[PDB]
Amino acid sequence: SRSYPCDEKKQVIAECSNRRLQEVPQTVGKYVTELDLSDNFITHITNESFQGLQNLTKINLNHNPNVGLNITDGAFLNLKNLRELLLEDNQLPQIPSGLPESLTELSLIQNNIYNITKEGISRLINLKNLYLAWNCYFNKVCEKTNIEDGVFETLTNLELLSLSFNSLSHVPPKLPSSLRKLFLSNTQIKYISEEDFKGLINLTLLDLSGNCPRCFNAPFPCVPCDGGASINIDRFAFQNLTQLRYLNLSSTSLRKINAAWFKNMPHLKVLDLEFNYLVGEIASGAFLTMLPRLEILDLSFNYIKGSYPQHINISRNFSKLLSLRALHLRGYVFQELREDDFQPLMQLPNLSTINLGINFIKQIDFKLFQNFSNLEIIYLSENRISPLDFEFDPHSNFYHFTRPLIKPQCAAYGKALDLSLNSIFFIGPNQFENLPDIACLNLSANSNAQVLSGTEFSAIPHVKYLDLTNNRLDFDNASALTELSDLEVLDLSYNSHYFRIAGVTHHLEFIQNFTNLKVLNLSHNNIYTLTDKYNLESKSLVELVFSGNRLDILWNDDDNRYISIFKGLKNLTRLDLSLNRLKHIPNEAFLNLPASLTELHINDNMLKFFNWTLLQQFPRLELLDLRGNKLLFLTDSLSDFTSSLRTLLLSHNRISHLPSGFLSEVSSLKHLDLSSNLLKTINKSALETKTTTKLSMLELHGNPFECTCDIGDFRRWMDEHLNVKIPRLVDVICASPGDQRGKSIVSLE
Amino acid sequence: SRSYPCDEKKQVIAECSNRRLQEVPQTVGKYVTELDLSDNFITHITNESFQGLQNLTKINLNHNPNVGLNITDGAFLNLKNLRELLLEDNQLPQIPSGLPESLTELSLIQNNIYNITKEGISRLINLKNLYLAWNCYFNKVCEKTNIEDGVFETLTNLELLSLSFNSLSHVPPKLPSSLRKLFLSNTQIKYISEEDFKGLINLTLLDLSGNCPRCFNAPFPCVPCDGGASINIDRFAFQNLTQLRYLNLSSTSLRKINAAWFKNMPHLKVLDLEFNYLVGEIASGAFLTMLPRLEILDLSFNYIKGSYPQHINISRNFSKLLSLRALHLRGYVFQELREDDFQPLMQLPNLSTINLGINFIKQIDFKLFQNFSNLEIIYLSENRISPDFEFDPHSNFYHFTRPLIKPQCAAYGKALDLSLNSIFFIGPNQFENLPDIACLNLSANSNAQVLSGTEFSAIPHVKYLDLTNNRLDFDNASALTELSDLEVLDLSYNSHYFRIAGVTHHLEFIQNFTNLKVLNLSHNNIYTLTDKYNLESKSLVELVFSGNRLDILWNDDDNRYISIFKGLKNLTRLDLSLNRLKHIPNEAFLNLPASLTELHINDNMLKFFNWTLLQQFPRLELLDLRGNKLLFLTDSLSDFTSSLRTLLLSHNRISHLPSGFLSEVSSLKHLDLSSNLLKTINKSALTKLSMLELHGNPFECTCDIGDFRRWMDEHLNVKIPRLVDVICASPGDQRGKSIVSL
Ligand SMILES: *[C@@H]1O[C@H](CO)[C@@H](O[C@@H]2O[C@H](CO)[C@@H](O[C@@H]3O[C@H](CO)[C@@H](O)[C@H](O)[C@@H]3O)[C@H](O)[C@H]2NC(C)=O)[C@H](O)[C@H]1NC(C)=O
Ligand SMILES: *[C@@H]1O[C@H](CO)[C@@H](O[C@@H]2O[C@H](CO)[C@@H](O[C@@H]3O[C@H](CO)[C@@H](O)[C@H](O)[C@@H]3O)[C@H](O)[C@H]2NC(C)=O)[C@H](O)[C@H]1NC(C)=O
Ligand SMILES: *[C@@H]1O[C@H](CO)[C@@H](O[C@@H]2O[C@H](CO)[C@@H](O[C@@H]3O[C@H](CO)[C@@H](O)[C@H](O)[C@@H]3O)[C@H](O)[C@H]2NC(C)=O)[C@H](O)[C@H]1NC(C)=O
Ligand SMILES: *[C@@H]1O[C@H](CO)[C@@H](O[C@@H]2O[C@H](CO)[C@@H](O[C@@H]3O[C@H](CO)[C@@H](O)[C@H](O)[C@@H]3O)[C@H](O)[C@H]2NC(C)=O)[C@H](O)[C@H]1NC(C)=O
Ligand SMILES: *[C@@H]1O[C@H](CO)[C@@H](O[C@@H]2O[C@H](CO)[C@@H](O)[C@H](O)[C@H]2NC(C)=O)[C@H](O)[C@H]1NC(C)=O
Ligand SMILES: *[C@@H]1O[C@H](CO)[C@@H](O[C@@H]2O[C@H](CO)[C@@H](O)[C@H](O)[C@H]2NC(C)=O)[C@H](O)[C@H]1NC(C)=O
Ligand SMILES: CCCCCc1cc2c(CCCCN)cccc2nc1N
Ligand SMILES: CCCCCc1cc2c(CCCCN)cccc2nc1N
Ligand SMILES: *[C@@H]1O[C@H](CO)[C@@H](O)[C@H](O)[C@H]1NC(C)=O
Ligand SMILES: *[C@@H]1O[C@H](CO)[C@@H](O)[C@H](O)[C@H]1NC(C)=O
Ligand SMILES: *[C@@H]1O[C@H](CO)[C@@H](O)[C@H](O)[C@H]1NC(C)=O
Ligand SMILES: *[C@@H]1O[C@H](CO)[C@@H](O)[C@H](O)[C@H]1NC(C)=O
Ligand SMILES: *[C@@H]1O[C@H](CO)[C@@H](O)[C@H](O)[C@H]1NC(C)=O
Repeated sequence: SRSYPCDEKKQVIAECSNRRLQEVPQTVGKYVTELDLSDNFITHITNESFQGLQNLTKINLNHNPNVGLNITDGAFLNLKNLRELLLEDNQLPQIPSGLPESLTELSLIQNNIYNITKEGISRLINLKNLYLAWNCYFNKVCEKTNIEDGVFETLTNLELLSLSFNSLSHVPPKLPSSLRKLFLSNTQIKYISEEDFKGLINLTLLDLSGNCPRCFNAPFPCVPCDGGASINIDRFAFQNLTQLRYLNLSSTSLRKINAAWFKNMPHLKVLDLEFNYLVGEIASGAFLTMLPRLEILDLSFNYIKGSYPQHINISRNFSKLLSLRALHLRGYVFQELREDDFQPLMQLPNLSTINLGINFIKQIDFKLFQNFSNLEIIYLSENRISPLDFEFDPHSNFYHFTRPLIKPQCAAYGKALDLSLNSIFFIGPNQFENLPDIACLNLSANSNAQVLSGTEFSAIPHVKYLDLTNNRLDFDNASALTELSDLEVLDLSYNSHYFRIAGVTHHLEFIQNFTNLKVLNLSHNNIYTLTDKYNLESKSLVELVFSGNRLDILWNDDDNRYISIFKGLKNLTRLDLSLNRLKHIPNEAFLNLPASLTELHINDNMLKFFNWTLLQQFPRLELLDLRGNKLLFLTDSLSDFTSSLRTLLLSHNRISHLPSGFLSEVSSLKHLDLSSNLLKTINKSALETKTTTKLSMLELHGNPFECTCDIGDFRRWMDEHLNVKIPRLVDVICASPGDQRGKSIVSLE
Repeated sequence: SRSYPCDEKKQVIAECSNRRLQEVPQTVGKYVTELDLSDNFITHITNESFQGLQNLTKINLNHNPNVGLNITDGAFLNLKNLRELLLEDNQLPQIPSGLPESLTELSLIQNNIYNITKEGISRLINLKNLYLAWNCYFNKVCEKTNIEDGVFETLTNLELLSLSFNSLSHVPPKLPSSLRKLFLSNTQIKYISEEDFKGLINLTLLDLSGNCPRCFNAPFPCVPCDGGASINIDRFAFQNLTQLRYLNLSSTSLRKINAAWFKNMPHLKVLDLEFNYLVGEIASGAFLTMLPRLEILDLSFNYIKGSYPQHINISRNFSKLLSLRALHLRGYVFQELREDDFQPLMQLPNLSTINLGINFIKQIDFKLFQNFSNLEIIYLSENRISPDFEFDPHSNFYHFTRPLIKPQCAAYGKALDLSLNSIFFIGPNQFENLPDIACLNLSANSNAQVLSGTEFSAIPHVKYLDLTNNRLDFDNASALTELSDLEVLDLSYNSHYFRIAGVTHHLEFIQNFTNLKVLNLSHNNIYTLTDKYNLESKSLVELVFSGNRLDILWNDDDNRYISIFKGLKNLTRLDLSLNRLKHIPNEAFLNLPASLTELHINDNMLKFFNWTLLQQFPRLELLDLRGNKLLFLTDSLSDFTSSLRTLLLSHNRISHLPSGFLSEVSSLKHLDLSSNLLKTINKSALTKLSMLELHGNPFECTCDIGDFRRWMDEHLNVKIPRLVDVICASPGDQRGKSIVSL
């Protein structure tokens, strides 16, 4: 039977999140092994709350109540199989007493716990991972964290322990030697002694970041060690961490890096040294000799304040980082990159990524990149290159964003060069001389206003994916970009600047001159007028994104010119016409859409009416997205007009009535979205059929249902069609009558 | 009493526009002089739609039924004072028969009327103006316009006649010589004979634009005359048009201008010559010696296709344009503008606007603007300088009629607009040799620099500075301080660097201006600042801070911005819209300046509001909390303020109005409670009140509402806009109805 109020499934997982629930549901399936109740309004947990759910291994209770959680002594003690328990963001004032001995993972991130004690933790001898971070931090009103001596030593299976963003003052003593990962970032620990990590011969991660932070231009309330001194690490603090892979020392105000810290640290993979004062060490770097297995090195944001050196000064000793794959030098800040300045990097056999974002670089000697063994990612974004509930996510890196530097879709094609966010307002004849064979290029947001004529990319003719978004291109020549015969993806989003001017020219004819162009983005260009050729044409093109233009104007009733604007795109399967302010589509215009389409989006327009008949012309059409329009009526004979349609999206429309058979007219329909509409009911007329329906999803939330015996039939139909998934029954709600107002439609008797 | 469904006044005008009306309503005030039914769903009009309203001078039925309008003969012919009748955009297939003799103003703009007959027109002998434009145009399905011979010679009081955007072929013969203004744009009239206008000796305006149009890059379906040829104007076509003030020959494919066309028209004020092929004529141009009283000349978009000349070629004969005030030369298209290129224009005494928009100029000798008599507006926007229906039938078709520079900037003095170029930084000499610019636009140049107190030294008297839509690097606390007279600064849309935590953002310079009055930091995405976390000014009167991240700046774990605005000691107007505020910390709200009269926190996400804090804002007059998620109102409003005249609360979630909220609301004139969740209004809640807005609420229309219905009827001094939209949610029988209809 239809579970409630949780969406249940096998993988047995109850998904009961974000549901305005005020108590723990007692109507949960008893085979459930994992239960997600995050983001609810639950305020009390007692021993009665999971009475029948003894089969539970995982409970999530983060963010309860959503806009503190009173949990009773021993409330979960009976859950003999409970292993993972998530209590984040719950204003707990202490570790709840009497937690079950069977727990392996516990997270108390983002509470008010300032006392960690034997009574709460020491019995939990099976803990693999303990998360206690972010309980006292910044200007939060909270106390220094008291850690009862030995609380952790009974935890002889503890693999992870995280205490970051608490005021600790010292590494706690008596840590179990089972530790693999220790996070102590922003714990206000000024000094590290030789005893602090003495027996942690299995550690692979240590995070001492944010202790003695560098506070200039801090995006948070930041207090430095006195005088802005550096963290102080004893020469022997890492003597026995021979398993260390990851070390984070970002924002510890280091001027000097002791080579001997790495003496017995032969597996170090990742060394994070952001937001220190290391410009000097970058020019000498004894320590670099100690790290020939290091793969990622991050020296970002060590700029000296107020200084703008002509050049970056990299020590010869970078040449010893022989396993280096990625070097991050954001925010060093310098004027000019010369070939000689990167000599020490040129022979590193596996250095694939070099990242120079946000250095305010004015000039680069591009030929230098050829001399490298094999750069795959040249990231120069954000420079000054001109022509030739709570703010921070406690589960993320705090000092840098973790997404890929270049979109993967682009980088897969080959070597990439990103010059986004510079002032390259114009591509000169030699701008791309001496580059490697670039497959992926990003020039987004250079305020580029030029006329691309067919020669500007000649020096790098094999670009397969080109990003020219957020420029101001002047499409005044029909040969534009044609020197890129291999081109497969082209993004021209956000170049409206000239497109919006009726009087200037707009030539899109070059689209035809490409044999392998598969994807094209013309979104948010405000396209309403083109010169000479009113048609887009390509034999290769599979996908055109045309959202945010003015098809309203292009297909107005007094203008025939653009009636076939898309017909010439013979191979097209995917078309996005969202955000074109369409009030009505002329039938000839619609019939002139490519018959090859499988996926058509006309969402978020203003359609009042949709000629359904016209689907006869679209035999391969699988998906149709009309969400967010003004639609009033559905055709009563839809199966007459398509037999390919698998997905139909109609949410946020003005449909108040279904025609008979609709749900069974189908017949390839598997997903039908009728949410946020005006349906007051579903009559048995719509439920009639002679055929087996194959519908697997039907979306109904957001409809103002009439909750009387007048709706029993649909309710019946729901019981007799468990196979049809219907999401968020708690949101499929009665508008009326009074007694029923607010309840799910599934819970009226 | 309360009019329904219209909104009546003597300021005697019944505003009945856009109220979803199915037919002309019987319930209009009998003393109404002007009635606006435009944008309703009316489909039929007859001899008894207006029966009681014999005192009506104006009717507006434009755009009905709003998504054809059947009008019977004589439907209107009882209305004996009826002077102005607007019937635009109604799908009328013929002029209606039986219109009153009394008519002076008739618009039938945008219908389906292709016969202009004596039957419809000739009896209307008092017509002053007749609009018939846009009935057959572009690829519309429509027929050539048949104009019955002499149809207009009955109309011997006719002042303006408009026939644009109709297929005419020839100027109609037999036109009343009462005409001052004749609009024949886009009427396919390829030939202008000596006879066509000979009679009309009182013409002040003639529009022959778009006949033999220049079709390259047309924003509409465009049919050139054959071989793209020029309109044919006969030597003596304008011989007797001695009163002409306005002449529009835009897009008539002229290559040559006959100087003697202007011989007998020495009072010509405004001459429009856009979208022609007049580059040759611009360089030589006899006709320029024949325009002694001309004020406005537009020669925009005469570019030669494919052409990119080094310099503009301006005939010496421009020096005869002695009364010239404005010269428009958009889209001529040339590379460089030199001093010697503009010598002919320099001695003109009243030339105050030069417009060089959209010319693709790469370089400019700025010193030349100085040697002019008195430029007030130097407009160079959009260049390449480095360091139902589409068109409105009531606007000009070839250009925009908005001012070039915002008048709030131009008022201060000589203005220079370099917007939408590529001046990505301001070098040390960018502004040498300029006039004393008072108003300066640099919007949208992708400017990435660190302004530092010296970049505007050469034009230190700027008072309104627009740097919107750049990417400024605010890394120096002396930024802009050279402009000590600055009164307006617009830094909207420079979020490029603000959005990056790791770069610095210095906003200290604000305090360093003694006369800064208005500052706009909107849509900068500001969530972090460097060293100085506070904005301060002793002068600043207004700060716009919408589109930033006060949700972050005032979040609970950070105290640093708790006083971000308090040092704006003089501030009366503050705008914190669009800052994603879920809540505002009490101390933060208390630290907003005490001198505030006007505060907007609209379009945020506020779930609650501490009304008690208003006790500390003794001058606050307007409080604007629209578009939030507020769930409740204080019952104790009179205790927290005695200043507030306007309170705006639409688009929230308030479901109960507190007792003593109307009966006590001591200073409060205007209360906008529309689009909330009110289901009824308790008699407990029932005043300096004059406006009260309630549309959009889901009212239960069952008895009591009645007490409130009473209330309305008893205080009519409380205006309640949009009675038609104050609509019942329940029960089923009332669903569509105004609460007032029960
Ligand atoms: C200092 O540097 C260390 C090592 O680079 C950073 O450690 C990484 O911290 C992140 C953020 O918590 C961890 O990400 C999370 O991992 C889990 C487990 O797979 C995943 O479920 C989450 O969605 C999230 O990705 C990351 O695993 C961890 N790295 C390793 C190797 O364990 C640390 O965050 C840095 N400290 C600060 C304050 O930035
Ligand atoms: C301009 O248009 C293109 C084409 O739509 C946009 O690129 C496409 O973006 C979609 C995301 O909407 C990508 O699909 C996603 O791929 C991931 C990766 O495996 C998958 O996990 C997601 O569920 C989703 O399917 C698609 O890969 C991507 N295509 C390409 C060629 O990059 C582009 O983002 C648009 N540009 C702008 C500026 O908005
Ligand atoms: C060709 O040039 C002529 C002369 O400049 C243009 O004349 C102007 O046309 C506009 C648009 O109809 C008139 O504006 C309207 O005037 C009324 C009256 O006050 C006002 O209520 C409207 O809202 C609108 O402003 C304007 O008065 C008229 N100029 C004169 C002196 O009568 C004409 O539009 C041009 N033709 C084309 C096709 O662009
Ligand atoms: C940045 O903020 C300033 C100040 O708010 C904005 O300029 C102001 O814009 C308003 C319109 O929102 C102007 O008010 C209008 O004035 C006219 C003219 O008398 C009146 O008819 C209108 O009803 C309204 O009151 C205001 O004068 C103008 N202020 C100044 C000093 O120019 C500005 O638009 C904002 N910038 C951007 C890019 O959004
Ligand atoms: C090209 O550069 C632009 C600017 O860096 C990239 O845009 C960013 O992309 C990520 C992922 O989509 C977004 O989260 C950021 O919002 C974008 N920044 C801006 C300013 O828009 C773009 O992704 C890069 N393109 C490729 C193909 O790698
Ligand atoms: C400075 O230049 C910009 C760009 O030309 C002007 O912005 C236009 O202003 C009008 C009237 O407010 C708007 O309707 C347009 O949409 C604006 N265009 C753009 C691209 O933003 C701006 O008004 C000019 N500033 C001054 C002070 O005159
Ligand atoms: C890496 C972040 C550096 C932020 C400070 C900062 C430094 C800048 C520099 C380097 C320091 C020069 C100071 N005169 C040059 C140009 C623009 C500069 N803009 C900035 N916002
Ligand atoms: C004023 C409208 C002119 C539109 C055509 C147009 C012409 C342009 C020119 C002049 C044409 C020269 C062709 N090499 C130069 C630079 C950019 C140009 N960009 C354009 N969009
Ligand atoms: C397009 O650009 C090429 C290269 O500049 C040029 O030779 C060709 O003339 C251009 N096309 C047009 C129509 O100007
Ligand atoms: C049609 O699309 C397929 C798949 O992308 C592609 O392989 C083929 O090149 C396309 N057809 C043409 C004529 O380019
Ligand atoms: C759909 O379009 C066809 C022809 O293009 C037309 O005959 C039919 O009337 C239209 N149907 C609807 C319901 O508008
Ligand atoms: C601001 O710029 C000025 C002049 O360009 C320079 O003298 C001054 O040092 C700058 N201030 C800072 C803190 O860099
Ligand atoms: C405060 O505002 C008023 C209005 O502009 C102004 O007259 C006064 O000078 C300002 N105060 C100061 C100290 O500038």
